[PDB]
Amino acid sequence: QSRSAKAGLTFPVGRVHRLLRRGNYAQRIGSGAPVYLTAVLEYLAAEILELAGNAARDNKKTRIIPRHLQLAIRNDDELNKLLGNVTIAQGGVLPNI
DNA sequence: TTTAACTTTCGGAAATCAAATACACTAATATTAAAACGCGGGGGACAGCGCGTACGTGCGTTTAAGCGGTGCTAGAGCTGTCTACGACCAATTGAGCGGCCTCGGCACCATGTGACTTAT
Repeated sequence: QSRSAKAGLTFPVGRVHRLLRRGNYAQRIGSGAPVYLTAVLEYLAAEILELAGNAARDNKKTRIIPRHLQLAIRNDDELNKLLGNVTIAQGGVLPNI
């Protein structure tokens, strides 16, 4: 058995734990912190990737592309607050009317 | 063949339990600095306009941009190996403010000897 396996999360929480270790965020790394934040990250990735799926459906290209990613993330009004100053590579910009 | 997760522990952390302040607010109070009603105003900001203008709008001949070979070498990234350098321990200090003391100087009772005296 593995900690990354029993976590039931895609991203390996062991990697997150040791990243927190070398990241100097504190002297001890609470074992629930990496798994919790890994799950939060996985949900946010799920948001981006269900947007990817429906953008692939809308644009008829089965595999998601950065244009679709930029368009969907810029249409995500609440998420743009998190990613306001953020910008995406090769994504262009959403059309202004 | 190399990035992990078992573990096998343990000694600082992060809970707990507690009382010591102490601070916030919920609140009376007459005052009283600013609010907010209330009418003109200037002043200005927008309606409407002429015609000048300035950036597109449109052709000719250029120019660079883009490839497309032709090296070649400067670093990429990696050093395999020697320290240095800093993280730990501790000693190696120290200074500052209480502690004892201990200086010498007073007031007071003890002790011996020089008068002298007397009854030896």
